[PDB]
Formats: sequence, C-alpha cells, structure tokens
Amino acid sequence: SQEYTLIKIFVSNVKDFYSIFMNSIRSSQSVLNTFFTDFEKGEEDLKNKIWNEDFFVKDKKVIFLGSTLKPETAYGQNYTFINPNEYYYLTLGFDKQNLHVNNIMTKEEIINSCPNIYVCSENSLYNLAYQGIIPLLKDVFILNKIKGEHFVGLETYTNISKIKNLYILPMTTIKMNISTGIVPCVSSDSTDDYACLEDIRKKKNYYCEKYNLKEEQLKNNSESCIELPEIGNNTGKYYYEKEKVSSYKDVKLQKIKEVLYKKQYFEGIMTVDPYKGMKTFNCRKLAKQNIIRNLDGFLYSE
Repeated sequence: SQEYTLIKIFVSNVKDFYSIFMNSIRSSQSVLNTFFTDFEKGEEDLKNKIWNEDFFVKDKKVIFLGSTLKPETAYGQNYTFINPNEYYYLTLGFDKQNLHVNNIMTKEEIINSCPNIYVCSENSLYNLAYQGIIPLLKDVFILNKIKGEHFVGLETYTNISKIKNLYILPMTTIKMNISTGIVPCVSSDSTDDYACLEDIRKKKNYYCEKYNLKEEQLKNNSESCIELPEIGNNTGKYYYEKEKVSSYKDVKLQKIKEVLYKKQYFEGIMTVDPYKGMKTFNCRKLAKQNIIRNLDGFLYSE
C-alpha cells in the first residue's frame, strides 16, 4: 500500500480554463442530443452559478492534483504532465482532508462548502472521498469530464515551485490506474521526466502542430534538488545518457526509474532551500510534512 503526496497545481489562466470547460459542456450536450452530473428541474440556479465565469474566476480555485513519490523535488517542477488520450474529471472538494468521516452532502451544500475545483482521474475519486478530500452526493458530483489533450498548453504553478509558468505537457505513459494521473515534471531529478521533455523538444514540430503548444513554451529550466555524490546533480539527465534511453516509452525506463528512486533516497543530498546539505532520506519526510502543514497538498493512499 503506497503513499503518494498530492501537490496542488493551480491554474494561472482561469478564464482560459473557463473556455475549455464550456466547450466541453457544449460538445457533451451535442453528443447526447456520463460527462457531467445532470441538473434536476429546481437546480437551475445551481447550473447558472456553475456555468458562469465567476465560478472559475472568483468563487473557486481550479486545481490539478499532481501525484509525486518525491515531494522533496517540488521546487524544481518545470512542467505538469497529463495523459492526453484519457479523460479527467472535475469535481468540488475541500482545502483540508480528514488527516488535518462522513462528508455526504447535497449538491447545494457542496457548492456552498467546497472551495476548490479539482481535476483528477476516475481512479482517484473514491480514494479522495474516503480520505476526506472530496465529498459524496446524498454519488460524486461531476462538473465535467474532459480529455487530457484539451488541457495541454495551459499554464500552471504551485506554491513550492521556483518558476510559476508550468505548462501542461502530454505524457502518454501515465497509468490511469495509479493515483490522480497527473504528474509534476521535475526533469532535473527524474529520468522519465527528462525523457519525456526531451522527446517533446526533439519532436517539437510534431508536438506544436498536434497540441496547443508553441516552441517557446518548451524551454523551462528545472532546478536540480538532489545531488548524488560522485555523480553531482541533474541525475535525471545523467542516467538518461548513461543508459542511452531511446524514448520516454523505452521499456527499460521502469527499472531505471526504480533504481534512481532508491539511490536518491539512500544517498542523495538536498541542494535547495530549506534543505541545503540535508540528506534526501531525512528531507523526504520533512517535505511531506511541510506540504501538508502549509495546505499545499495532501497524503494519498490507494
């Protein structure tokens, strides 16, 4: 039973997010002339309140729930990865989980009580509920279901990242049965992240042609948070090259990923505030605590 740190990845351009949202409403209404929980006759006031620019600009914070097993590297996040071929769900939830219980609630109570719109995979929904992060309907209030491709190019940030222009990028190897299906990209400290970004950079004509991406969005630096003695830092790149990884879909990445994970854990030294010189082994725990204590994220198990 694996424990993940979910990090709150905030959308910068919430008005663009509102456009995406209403485009999805309109296309789902057209196909069905399973995308969003239907509104009953006397719930028109609720619909008018949600399908409304104010809902996304003033009333609620829009948050992708990014899953990491290396929360100590959050400072170095340069992108946010999503599976472009899969559906993601939008639902209302709480800024604090139970760890900070019955949260069965009417539609109107959820609208009045839940400050955040979360974006996450179907897989995570019940686990989120069970942990007190989202409520259940008196059975999950789904605002929309949107294919990951339509979010590609959106600007995001966290309260931990050094830079605040973390564009959503496509990563088709994200497994939809693991956590939230959204992954912080730390290309300095993770070889699969490096591999994916490097494939996008290298085939930038394919990517900028296929998604709402422009070349100039592909140049974000990732600040390395972890040095291995003898290797130095930017170990994601070091192992990518040492092992001659062919692509981000290379079947040997799975092994490389797990070897690097353990090695960083047992031998790494932190290179960023507030952990400079401390061992990764100790910082992994402090980082989870700080994130959870600052309301920047959650502990998640499934």
